[PDB]
Amino acid sequence: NAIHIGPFSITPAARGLHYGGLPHHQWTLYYGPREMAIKTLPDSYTSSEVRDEFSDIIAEFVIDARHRYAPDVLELVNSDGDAVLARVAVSRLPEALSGCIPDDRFPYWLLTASRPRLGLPVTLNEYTALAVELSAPPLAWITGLLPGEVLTHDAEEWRPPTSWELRHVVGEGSFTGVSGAAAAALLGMSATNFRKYTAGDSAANRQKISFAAWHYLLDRLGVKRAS
Amino acid sequence: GQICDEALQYAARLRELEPGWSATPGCQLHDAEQLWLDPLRAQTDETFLQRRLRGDWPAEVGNRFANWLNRAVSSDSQILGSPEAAQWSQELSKELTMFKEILEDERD
Amino acid sequence: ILSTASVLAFERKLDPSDALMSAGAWAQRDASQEWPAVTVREKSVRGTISNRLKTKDRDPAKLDASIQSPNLQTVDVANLPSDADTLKVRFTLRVLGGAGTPSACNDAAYRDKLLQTVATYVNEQGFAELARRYAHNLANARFLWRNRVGAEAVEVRINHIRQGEVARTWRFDALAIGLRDFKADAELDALAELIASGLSGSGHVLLEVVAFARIGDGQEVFPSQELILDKGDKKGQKSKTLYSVRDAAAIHSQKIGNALRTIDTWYPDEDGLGPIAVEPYGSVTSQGKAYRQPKQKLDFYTLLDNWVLRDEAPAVEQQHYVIANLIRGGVFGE
Amino acid sequence: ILSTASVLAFERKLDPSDALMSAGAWAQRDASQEWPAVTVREKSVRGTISNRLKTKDRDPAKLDASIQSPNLQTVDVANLPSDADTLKVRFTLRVLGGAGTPSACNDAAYRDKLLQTVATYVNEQGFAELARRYAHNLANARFLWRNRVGAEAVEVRINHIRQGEVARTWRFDALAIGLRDFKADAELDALAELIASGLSGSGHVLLEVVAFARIGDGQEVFPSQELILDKGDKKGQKSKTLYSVRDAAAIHSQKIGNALRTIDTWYPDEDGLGPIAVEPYGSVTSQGKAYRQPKQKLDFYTLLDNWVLRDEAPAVEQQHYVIANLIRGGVFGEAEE
Repeated sequence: NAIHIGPFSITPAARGLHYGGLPHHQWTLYYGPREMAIKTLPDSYTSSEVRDEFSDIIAEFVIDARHRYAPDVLELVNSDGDAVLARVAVSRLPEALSGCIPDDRFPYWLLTASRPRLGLPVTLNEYTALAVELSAPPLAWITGLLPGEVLTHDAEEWRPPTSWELRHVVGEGSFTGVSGAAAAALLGMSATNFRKYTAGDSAANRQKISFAAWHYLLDRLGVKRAS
Repeated sequence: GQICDEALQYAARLRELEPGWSATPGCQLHDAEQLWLDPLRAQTDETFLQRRLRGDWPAEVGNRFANWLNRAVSSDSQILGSPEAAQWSQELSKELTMFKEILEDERD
Repeated sequence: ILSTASVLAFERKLDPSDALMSAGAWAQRDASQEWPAVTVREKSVRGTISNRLKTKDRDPAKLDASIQSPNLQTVDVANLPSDADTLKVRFTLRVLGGAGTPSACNDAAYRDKLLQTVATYVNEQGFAELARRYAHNLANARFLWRNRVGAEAVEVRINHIRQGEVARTWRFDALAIGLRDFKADAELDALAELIASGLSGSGHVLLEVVAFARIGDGQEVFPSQELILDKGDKKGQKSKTLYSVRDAAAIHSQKIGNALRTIDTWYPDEDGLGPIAVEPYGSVTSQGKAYRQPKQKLDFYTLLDNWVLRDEAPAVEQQHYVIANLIRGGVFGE
Repeated sequence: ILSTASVLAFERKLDPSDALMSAGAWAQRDASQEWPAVTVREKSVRGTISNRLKTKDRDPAKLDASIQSPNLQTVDVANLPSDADTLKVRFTLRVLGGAGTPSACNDAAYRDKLLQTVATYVNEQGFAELARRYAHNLANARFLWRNRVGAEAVEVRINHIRQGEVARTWRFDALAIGLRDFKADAELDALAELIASGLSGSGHVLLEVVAFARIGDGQEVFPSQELILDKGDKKGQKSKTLYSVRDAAAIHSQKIGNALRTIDTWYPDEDGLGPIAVEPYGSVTSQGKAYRQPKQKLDFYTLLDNWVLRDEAPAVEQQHYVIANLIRGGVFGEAEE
């Protein structure tokens, strides 16, 4: 009786033991193939208690993955160099940056927040254009946990995500927190036709999501901008 | 004021906790502040070094505690250029002066 | 569009060695190859409270109680021997050239702009003014800092060493050449042409600089003072430690380098005080004050930014100051 | 149908050792077996305020008050002795061969496709261009990084060591051979033949490289710089540490290895700058820039994927660059960053 919380799975050890006189089982928490933890929990534990034993490790994983794959931050400053006027989390860099110290020849500069700064002089209309073009969605860090060939725009190199990669973004335990019904309603599809995507093996009536549906779903969940 | 009292209580509990004052291998300035936090001279401790410790009170160790307080309180041109950081440093100096008076009351 | 680079680092030219100290008698200086090195020794010191304590204290009894403790310290000292009156200080100075190119830089366009700006400086005039002032600071024994004050006769022998042997010799009386003004002399101009040939990259310059200072028999010399830990007790050099290469008193090479680049006579606050060392916000630590203060537009950063970006090339004196700062090297970045 | 392997790792060829520094006098360069090592000492440094300031700073009271309280540091330093003017740098180098075989690989089809691609490279031309450039970087003492700059005379002795004794000796004037171009010379081409014999697996190449640089008496030499870890220090600790092997100042092995593979002249940006080290997205840290940027199709990964998967073999100098990156080794594949 395994337990699935998004991409995580908690499985018991198929033969218990007796600790302190009481029957126990070893539960292993996996994130895909990587084994994350082992606990020894008693029997007569409901599955909610088994979930709330590993919820702390799952939450620390979410904290570390959110901080590690955070998108970049550009800062709009004035001509002196201090006194930040605006910040924008970008998912890409504006391609014309090259290491600059702002002077008073131009009144608005766009620097990286990383310390050997790159920057560019802007004039509040091309800043708005760059911020509209390059901004990052509120859940861009989930793109750090995805293989990168399922996130590409090149249709020749794209391969459809597996069920485990699909469970990062769709499901009640996923990192977006969006159920299969709401994600079916986002794609204009029935809950059953969408549950066909989340089976796991191609024999049990599982077809793969298409290129346009996957990228539009990543757009609508707020994960990839998909311009 | 809570941190100064916690430091005073930790010094008092560390002084009462250790039975002797043990010599340390290669301990300069740790022994230098530990002489200010020292108990009485032991059998291993010399009467001359014990008399030198008893003669001079360790107020300079309190100055080192002020160096610890400057380590604790981050200061810069945002506080040094403003008027509130100087008042915060004055309050910290008054607390350090009260702690230095309480420390120097024992020795000497 | 062009802006200044965020990392910009220059390796220093005019590398000096560490200046070793030795001792001998005057007029034995032409056979001064076996002169023994000045040994750093230890001594005890115990003087009462001479520092200004908080005045108007109505307690003379605590003053008298503090006076009864001698506060014994142990002090490193360096004296001449009793049978020698001349201190011989020897180091080597290498002049390399290539003073415009940074060793690290972010922007390639700013790097090319700065390279061509130093190129137009070099085409407009050579390094001969800066090399003349550096040859003056080699000529007077300014690198003796406190070993020069109160000396009877100081003599500088400068050997240009092309191959393993000496190629040319210069000899100067370092008290004739003052520490104030920059004069002219044919031998000094020949040394300046050698230094300018080194700084232009037209040759490889290695100089051996020996200075003889007639101080007195058994007098006290002043090597570089080290940094002293406050961990130990009142013994074990509790107050003063002197820098030493192996059983020989010595001066730090950056002390020699600070004395060599004391050529800045163009700072706007005064000119009767004499030269100072070239620095961005050119400041002396002995006075605790900053000339080239950046409210005035004469610090190195504003001058270089106006020269390179806006093409507002400053006066030729300030151009000499900027190129002297690039010869000095540094970490110029945000 | 044939895709890249998810795991692909190559062990490096051209293994150098740590380069040890000793010091002596010139023309004792043949009796340089008992030359004492260059030791690493400490010294004190008092610093001014000589960096850029913010506009929150540069108020004159604040700047002068900053000049009042100075910064004192301890610094590791390395110099020659005052009676020696020659730096000697000695290391050993192993040329191994087997440059096409990966140390770890997922796909067997990718493995033997890559193996036969390297086999057609070796059949079309040997390692003679690559070994010529490697023997050039051995000949000019580029592994003296800053110890070469402004030196009077640099001389390189390379002893090919077959059994426990010398089998052959080369001698070069490293200031004659430039750091800019790759010339031809019969002794240098014999050394290139030996290195290409090692890279092809036909033999076992062990060289001992000794370099002599005439710097001057008491001047400062430059060993490798370590990385100092201090978290909340005492405001006068060390600010610079130097690498040393048994109290002998030394250069890291990967520093010597980065100076050996400075052979890439085929990068699309220019050729007036000179050769750079072979890297995927060929990048110099000093310029802060990436030549062979992958928006142009001249980085390592697009060239390798075109050559292996789709048989679009590039120009012969790009093939030289790709095989030099396979000699350099690396972790290629989907451990992507």
